[PDB]
Amino acid sequence: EVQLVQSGAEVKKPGSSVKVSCKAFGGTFSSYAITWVRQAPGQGLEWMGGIIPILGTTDYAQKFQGRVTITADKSTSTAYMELSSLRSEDTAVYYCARDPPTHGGDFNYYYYGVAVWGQGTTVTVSSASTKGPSVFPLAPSSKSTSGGTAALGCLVKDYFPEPVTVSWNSGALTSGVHTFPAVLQSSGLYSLSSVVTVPSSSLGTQTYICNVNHKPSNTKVDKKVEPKSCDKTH
Amino acid sequence: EVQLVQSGAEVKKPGSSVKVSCKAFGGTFSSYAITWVRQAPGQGLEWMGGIIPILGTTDYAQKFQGRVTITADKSTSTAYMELSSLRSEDTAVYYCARDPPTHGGDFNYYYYGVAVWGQGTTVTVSSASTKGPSVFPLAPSSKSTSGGTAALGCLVKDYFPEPVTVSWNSGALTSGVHTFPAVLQSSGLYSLSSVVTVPSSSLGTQTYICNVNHKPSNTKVDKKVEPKSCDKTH
Amino acid sequence: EIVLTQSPGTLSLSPGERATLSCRASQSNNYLAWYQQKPGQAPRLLIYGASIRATGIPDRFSGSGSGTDFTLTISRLAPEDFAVYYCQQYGSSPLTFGPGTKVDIKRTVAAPSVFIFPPSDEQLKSGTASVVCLLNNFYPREAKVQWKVDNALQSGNSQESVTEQDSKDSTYSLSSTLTLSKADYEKHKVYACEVTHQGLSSPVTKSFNRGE
Amino acid sequence: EIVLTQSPGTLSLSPGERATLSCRASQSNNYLAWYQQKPGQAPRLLIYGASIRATGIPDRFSGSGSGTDFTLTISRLAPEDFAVYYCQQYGSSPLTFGPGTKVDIKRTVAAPSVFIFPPSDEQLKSGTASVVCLLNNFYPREAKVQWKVDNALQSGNSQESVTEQDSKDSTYSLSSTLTLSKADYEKHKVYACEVTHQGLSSPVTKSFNRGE
Amino acid sequence: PVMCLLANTTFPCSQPPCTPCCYEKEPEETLRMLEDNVMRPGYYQLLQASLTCSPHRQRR
Amino acid sequence: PVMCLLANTTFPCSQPPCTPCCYEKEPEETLRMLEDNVMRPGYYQLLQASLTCSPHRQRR
Amino acid sequence: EYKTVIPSPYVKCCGTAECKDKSLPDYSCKVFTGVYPFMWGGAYCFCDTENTQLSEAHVEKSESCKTEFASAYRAHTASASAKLRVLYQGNNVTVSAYANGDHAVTVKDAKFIVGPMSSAWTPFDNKIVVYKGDVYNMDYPPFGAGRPGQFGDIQSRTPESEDVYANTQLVLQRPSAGTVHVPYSQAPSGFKYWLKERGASLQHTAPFGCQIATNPVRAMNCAVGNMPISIDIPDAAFTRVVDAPSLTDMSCEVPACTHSSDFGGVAIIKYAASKKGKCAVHSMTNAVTIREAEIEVEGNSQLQISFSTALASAEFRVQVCSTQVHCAAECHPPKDHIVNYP
Amino acid sequence: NFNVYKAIRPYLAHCPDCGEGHSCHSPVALERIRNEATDGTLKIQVSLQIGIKTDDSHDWTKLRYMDNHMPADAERARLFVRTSAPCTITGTMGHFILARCPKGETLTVGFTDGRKISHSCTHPFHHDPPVIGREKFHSRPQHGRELPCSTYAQSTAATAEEIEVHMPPDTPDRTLMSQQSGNVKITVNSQTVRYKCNCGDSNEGLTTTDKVINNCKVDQCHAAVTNHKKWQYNSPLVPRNAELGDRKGKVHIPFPLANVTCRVPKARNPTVTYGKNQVIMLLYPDHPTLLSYRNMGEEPNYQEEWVTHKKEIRLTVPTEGLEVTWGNNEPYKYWPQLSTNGTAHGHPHEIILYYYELYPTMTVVVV
Repeated sequence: EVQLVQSGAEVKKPGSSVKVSCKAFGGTFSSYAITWVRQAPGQGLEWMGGIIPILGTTDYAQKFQGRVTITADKSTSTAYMELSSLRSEDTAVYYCARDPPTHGGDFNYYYYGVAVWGQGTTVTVSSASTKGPSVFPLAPSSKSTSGGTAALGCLVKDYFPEPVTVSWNSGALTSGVHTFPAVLQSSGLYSLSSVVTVPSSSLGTQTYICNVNHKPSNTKVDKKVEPKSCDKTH
Repeated sequence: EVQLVQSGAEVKKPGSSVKVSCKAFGGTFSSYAITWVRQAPGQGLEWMGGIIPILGTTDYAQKFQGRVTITADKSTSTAYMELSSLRSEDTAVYYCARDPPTHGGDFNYYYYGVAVWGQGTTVTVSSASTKGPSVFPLAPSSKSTSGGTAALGCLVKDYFPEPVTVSWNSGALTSGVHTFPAVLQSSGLYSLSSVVTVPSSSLGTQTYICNVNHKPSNTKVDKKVEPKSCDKTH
Repeated sequence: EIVLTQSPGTLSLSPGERATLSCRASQSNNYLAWYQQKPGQAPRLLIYGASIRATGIPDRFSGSGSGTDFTLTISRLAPEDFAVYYCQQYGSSPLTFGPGTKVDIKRTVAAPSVFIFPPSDEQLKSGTASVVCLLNNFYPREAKVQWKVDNALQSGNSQESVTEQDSKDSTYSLSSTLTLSKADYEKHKVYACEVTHQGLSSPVTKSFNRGE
Repeated sequence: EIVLTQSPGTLSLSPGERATLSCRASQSNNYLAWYQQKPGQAPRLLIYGASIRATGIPDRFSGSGSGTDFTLTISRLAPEDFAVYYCQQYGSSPLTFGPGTKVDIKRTVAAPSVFIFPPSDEQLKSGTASVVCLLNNFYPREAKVQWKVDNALQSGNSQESVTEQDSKDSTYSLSSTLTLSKADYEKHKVYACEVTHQGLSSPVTKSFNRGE
Repeated sequence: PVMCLLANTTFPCSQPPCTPCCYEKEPEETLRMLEDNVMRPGYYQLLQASLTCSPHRQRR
Repeated sequence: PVMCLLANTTFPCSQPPCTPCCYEKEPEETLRMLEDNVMRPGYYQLLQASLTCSPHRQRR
Repeated sequence: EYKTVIPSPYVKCCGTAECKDKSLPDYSCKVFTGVYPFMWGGAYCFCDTENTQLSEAHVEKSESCKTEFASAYRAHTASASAKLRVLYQGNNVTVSAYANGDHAVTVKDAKFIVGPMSSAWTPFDNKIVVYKGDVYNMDYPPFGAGRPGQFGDIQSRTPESEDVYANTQLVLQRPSAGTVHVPYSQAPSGFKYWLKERGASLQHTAPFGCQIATNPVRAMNCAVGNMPISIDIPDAAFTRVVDAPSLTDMSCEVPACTHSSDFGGVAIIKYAASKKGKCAVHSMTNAVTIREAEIEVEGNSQLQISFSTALASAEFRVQVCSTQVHCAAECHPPKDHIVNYP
Repeated sequence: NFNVYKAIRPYLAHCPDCGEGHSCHSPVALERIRNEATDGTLKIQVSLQIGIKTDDSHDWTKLRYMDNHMPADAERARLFVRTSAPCTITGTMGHFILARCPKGETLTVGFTDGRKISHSCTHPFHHDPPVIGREKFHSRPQHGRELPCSTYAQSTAATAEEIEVHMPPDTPDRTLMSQQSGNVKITVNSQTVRYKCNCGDSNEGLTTTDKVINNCKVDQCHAAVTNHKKWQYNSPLVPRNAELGDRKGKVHIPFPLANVTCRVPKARNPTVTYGKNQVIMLLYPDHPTLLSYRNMGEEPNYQEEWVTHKKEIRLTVPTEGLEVTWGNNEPYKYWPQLSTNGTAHGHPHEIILYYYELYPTMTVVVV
């Protein structure tokens, strides 16, 4: 299988250029018609109304340019894509790492005998400013949850950008803890959940603390966890 | 299914008797035509002429009825056996490890099932007492192989019984190691060797050692190793 | 022309055995291919149709077509085969992707494992009432949010968006945030969060108090 | 009666692909059970043939038969899947077991390992002429040891100590060692080990010294 | 053909419903589980999965 | 099944007898491999393993 | 062979069961009133009256119908094949062909067209049944109109087909006093009864000495009619009248002659010939067959030919490469009465 | 799946003849004898279960009959089946026996109870297997030809052939009730029971405890074990639970048919000698052997006889040839030679005699 690569994720503002990149390797020194497919947050695969296969002309589908302007490039193993003067709704994951998309009905045709896919990459067209979660619920309060049967855990709110750094008493708690990640909220900000869900006779015995940081900003917090089943909460 | 567990390897004097055993589950619930193959180095394999159905009677036939005599036993959820008056010719690795046969010539027939295998056992027919290993290269001086262009090796001989916990740096070095299973001599005492295949310049630096270690005699062996086909030994 | 359409709009199966996804259009001629997306992750190739097979991986998943219709099957689907599935044929004036048929691994049955958590506690400048309701662990998604706060049935006066699936469990989440004005952290002594769900036809709830 | 006659005496392959084994009999009319064994391991079930199928080891196999012939096909030899392979079908009436076929995967053909090594320096009482040579990687399987000893030819008291395949290198061994008297190499210098492999009609050899 | 059902849900022919063991957890399960969908070809794998009860030691 | 051959040797088709990227290393390989050998039912897979070699630049 | 399926009978205590009609291949059910059946520990019903038993049954194909079945065919006409030895350029070669005037075969660059056979005759009637190795001319009954206890008691369009017609006249009967059984009267299988009452196969009964086989079905080696055979021979094969030996001054003796049908005549022909060479021999009188097709001729010498006839005075001409001789002697009858070769 | 004999269990059912010429309830009740196999092997279906123990282990030494309400162990080495002399059993699994057996008007199957009583069931069953080929041979010869036949293949490999199962009916038992002080008591020995009465109380229903029903005598009450956690075959001669035919399952039934060759003898050579237009044959049948013959001409005049003892035959051989096929041998061919005692070349009374022996049709016309 052809090996595929992209440029890392981005944060952007409307009315400017984004210079995304892709690289394809092992054979494919001229691109095997790889194509800049794109998926908007959580939707079904409504795709790139822009770029179809390219390596000689910047061919798009019958939709974009009309709202927002896009193009792509044909360098050896190396398929740049430029999307420019964009708007918030152009926030998506972009999957350049794709097969030949054979253009039935106008020009020429493509192979079957090898698979090719890969990872996606994100551009975050967004209104927010660099801000950790720690200053909101986590710094002033104790962390607490009430379930009594098995629903026990912690929460994190309104950090930007990604990613979260999250931890618990002596690190070993992460082997029993389950963690439930974010996506960009409509306000331009992220929210994260993490839980220690076990029946009370197999949970009530220990003592618990939780630790969070936002590595774009280093706003660290460490705090007392008060689950309702433990006697530290009685 | 039919799931089996035997005892490990054992030692018996010539003319002695051996209650070989096999506890069963995987369903089964009680004794169910649990069956055998037993093997030695040579040109083929053999069905043991005491076991196919085991519990209508012991499975003596047109052959094996003679100079050696055996019993197969009707034990609860278990296939016990006893092999008696055994001699040098009975020294073998045994596999009480088949579920039902279908032995055509009797008035009856079996299922096809899941038909998975058990695991083996061994009887070492021999006279010797426990004896220590340190002979030929082992005791007073350094070890130095003059052949093999990318490797080096040891010997262990005239010890009894197995096991021997033989390895480089007492088992802390394994990175290119091979060890060769111990073979029974006509004295009943074992012979063995072990080696390391580390790149000649990477052997050409550190302290390197191979240790013999033997629980029955309560003995261990240790001295420095440096071979001819290596970079620290010019 | 056409637009591809996939025959199952929902499916749900235990670990093991078999699936049979299907897609249709009034023509074929140039290969459609079937692609699997795990939740939060990029697609990958499983199949080609129209006349001849291709694959990226050993033959646990395989597929074929007849006339107008094209299919994808998965064998012994016990693994991470919670996924949404698509196909496309690329060319000329529009033809596009299929809609996304989704199939899942049938978790053990349980009621909504929902949560509630304390806000910015001591300070009362503005916005510090902001507790959150989260949907968690339950399936399938016949569900909607509900609230029991200000001692009544609440809707409106909240900050709202979805969040990712429960990783070591099974299903989707959200961060419904009660953006009440200022003193509302301590006006009303009870908060309770709720689920409305057209399979359960009834509420399920959790609640907390300050220090528990 | 009959004898389960496997056709190939050895079949040598490549680490990723497929092959077919075959067994001949005039009759069977019952299930024929196929086994794999590695050295130092218990046997295990591949498949049933001659009657109708069931399969043991994870599904990368097939079996079939007609007339006199019963057969097994292996696949996906990506690991070091060297073994001896067998077929068998039980007792009561005298018919027994197959002869067994060894199967292996491609090796870079090269000279043997030759671990030539005399006894320890101080304890001459142990028999200092008792030199060691463990041998490995002679290819294919048909070999013995021979010696040059005290400038003469020798083979008596050679404890060949024959041994299994190298644990990551799928090729044969023998832990050979002469058992000989006190001083002797303390008097006579000219000595060598010979890897008398019949497939070359001649040995590969190494010669050695007391201090080097 | 297309897959079988449990009549509780359009669950496929043979799979474990929540655990192995079936009849050995309640012997009147056959009463519910094996009445009619045995007329669909895939249900012979339900007789494999149910009656080869598969508690922890039954293994591959 | 059935398999390929080369001179003194018989071997499975779907990886080369020479080291991978074998056409890039020794392009005259066909001038040893394919005198009468074109009759092999495995030749299609020998060809795919020889040229579309999945060479060390690719990944799976 | 059909099977009959009879589910455990429904017994209704204190009242009446009823029949629910269904489409199964020869479905019959009946309700019997006033039963009082016993299980091993006591009576099943509460009361000793008012009870009923609904007994129901239907026929099916057996599981044997996959392997034990007899198959009714219609036969239209023969696609006749033939296999022929020919001695061409003084050596044997085999030509395998279709005997219908189609299919020109080329071998050793001669081209052979064989047939059409001068008789349409075949041992098969238009209606056939076959069973394993044997095949019978048989006017079998219509599909869907087969009769109880005769061949076609049960009929199906192909071995796996579910459309079983069956007509076994399965009639249910009243249970005996006190017991739970289901008695029935039915015509026992007309397939099994045909396997016994079967008669002799075409292999044993057919005219014109023909053999018969069934996978696929053939009539073989019928001694019926005659066969045109036509050869197109390349000009390279013939040797010129000046290249072949010129025989002359030739004369015949017939040392011994018995009209034995096995080449029992022998004749010695003396000749002079102009050169050494291979030389064709032929019998110019139809009533005499010589064995030798060709011989070698050289110098001034003699040749021996062996011959077969029914004549009691074998007077005939032999042609030996473009050259004629007249043979004449009395033939004695054989002693042996009968022989195994034709 | 062979493990299905975990869920399903044996039963008592009615038998027309339990040894002494009387019909009785029997664990050995015989459900169907089937004989589709052309080698004459019988597949026999019986209400025992064999090759399995009471604890559901697949004990190849055991069978598990039915002692009143529950399975109980008995020994497979004492199972028998016979039809005139004893049969040899050639496969046995659950409800199904294979037998190879001598000709007979009746079939009986039997075993030994854990109490060491012996039980059997006897059914009328006309067993006389069809002949393969052209000789009524009794046992396979150690020399002969091979012909196509069919056999119940001895592999139990439970595939293609399958039978229903159902829940049992209620099991009536008159010991479940007793008269005591003018009441009924119902006794309920660890099984769920159903009961009904005609008494002055609406007491009828279901119970898992013992019970007292007031004022009535024991015959005013009826009771049965009603719940059954073990499944059963839906045989005729056991009553249905309800008219729906419900609580179903299935079992695959062992020993499918297979196409297979069987050996048959070739009758020993006839002693043959020849007459004018005749073959004379002296025949040595070891057992009833078929002789057929046909003319090889336009009308075959086909004739046959089954010969049972030494015999001499005189077959007229026409000019068209005769083909004689004796038992399972390849056919003999015969054709007449033009032999005569007369001669041509002799005096006129020789030459007319010569042509009269060769052409008796033409000579009497032309002279």
